Amino acid sequence: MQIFVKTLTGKTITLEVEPSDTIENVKAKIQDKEGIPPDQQRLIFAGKQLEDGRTLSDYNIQKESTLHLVLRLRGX
Amino acid sequence: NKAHFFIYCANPCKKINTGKLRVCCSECKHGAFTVDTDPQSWADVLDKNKITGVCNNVGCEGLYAKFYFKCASHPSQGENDTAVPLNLIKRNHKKIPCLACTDICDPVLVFSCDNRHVTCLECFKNYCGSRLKDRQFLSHPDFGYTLPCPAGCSNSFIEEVHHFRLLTDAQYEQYHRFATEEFILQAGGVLCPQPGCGQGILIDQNCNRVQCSCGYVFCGKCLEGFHLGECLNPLDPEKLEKARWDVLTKPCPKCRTSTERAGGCMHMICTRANCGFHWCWVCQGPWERDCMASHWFG
Ligand SMILES: [Zn+2]
Ligand SMILES: [Zn+2]
Ligand SMILES: [Zn+2]
Ligand SMILES: [Zn+2]
Ligand SMILES: [Zn+2]
Ligand SMILES: [Zn+2]
Ligand SMILES: [Zn+2]
Ligand SMILES: [Zn+2]
Repeated sequence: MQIFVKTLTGKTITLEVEPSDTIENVKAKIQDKEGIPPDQQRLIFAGKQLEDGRTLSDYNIQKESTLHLVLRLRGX
Repeated sequence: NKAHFFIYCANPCKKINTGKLRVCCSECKHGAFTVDTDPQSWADVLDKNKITGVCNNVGCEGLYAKFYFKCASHPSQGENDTAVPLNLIKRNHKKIPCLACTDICDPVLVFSCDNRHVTCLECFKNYCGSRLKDRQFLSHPDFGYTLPCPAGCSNSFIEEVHHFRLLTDAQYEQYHRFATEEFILQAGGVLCPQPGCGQGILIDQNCNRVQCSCGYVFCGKCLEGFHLGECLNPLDPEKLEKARWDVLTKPCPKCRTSTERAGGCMHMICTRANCGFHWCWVCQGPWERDCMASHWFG
């Protein structure tokens, strides 16, 4: 299935993904498309920050639904 | 219309429909699993490892049941095809009016408050639509951006966010964005003050100098250009009480005796001496396999 990753900027990324994919695997797909380090990536769905350990199916995230990408900036 | 399960079907229906309840082995995920105790509430279905049983897959030593759902408006495609349970949506079999417009609608939305207030779906749309525009949704630490009962009752927060799929797609897309924005704000994070860029940034605990992805360097505390030092500068109780979810008898198909529903389960065994018939409360006939799928409880 494909999901959307959207930032509050308005930039939208399409990701071919599986429900059994961990968020960590999703982050890698974003880095492969935008170069953003996973350490600076943080995905939020319905106001909940997704943890890398859990998968997409655990959050009942459906096809053609959108995750939100928010940056984690340090140092105032 | 004998369905008691409502789901959201993303593909291919992209809408809310009636749903079929299924059960498989929690261990090996094979559809052949026999349940020992019928589900009586949504907690039996949603909570994990709550009901034991037997797995018909040879060799498998699994004990617990896994309940999932399918859309009942399109033929299943693959074993992976599943739907999301919208547990708060129920059949208004009690003919309970809405707390807002006092209409006897069907189906309805019943909040999980200790008091179980009831709303029709249209009022629910208007309830969410209004409270979204006024940034009145709460930013829950466990459930995310959500809403409680309109009466504001304890422990009534919506947990399955796909209930908001009852809303317009524009509102739902807005719901998620607002969800992200106030997630940032509640987490101590910041939103880039730039007009062209309102990036969501999770800054450090004590960070003044924030530099967004757009390159703009601004103050985290006052949201202005970066600097040093100090930053310069309606519910009617009459309606609500009547619109309350929290006597009724039906004859047995095998002996015509008067029977009352004990719990939430629809699978009923006649308590009469001569007749131990397995029958369904909804169909007023014999307990079939589709009764499990269409209306096992509720
Ligand atoms: Zn469907
Ligand atoms: Zn099994
Ligand atoms: Zn109403
Ligand atoms: Zn309430
Ligand atoms: Zn910016
Ligand atoms: Zn300042
Ligand atoms: Zn009987
Ligand atoms: Zn039935």
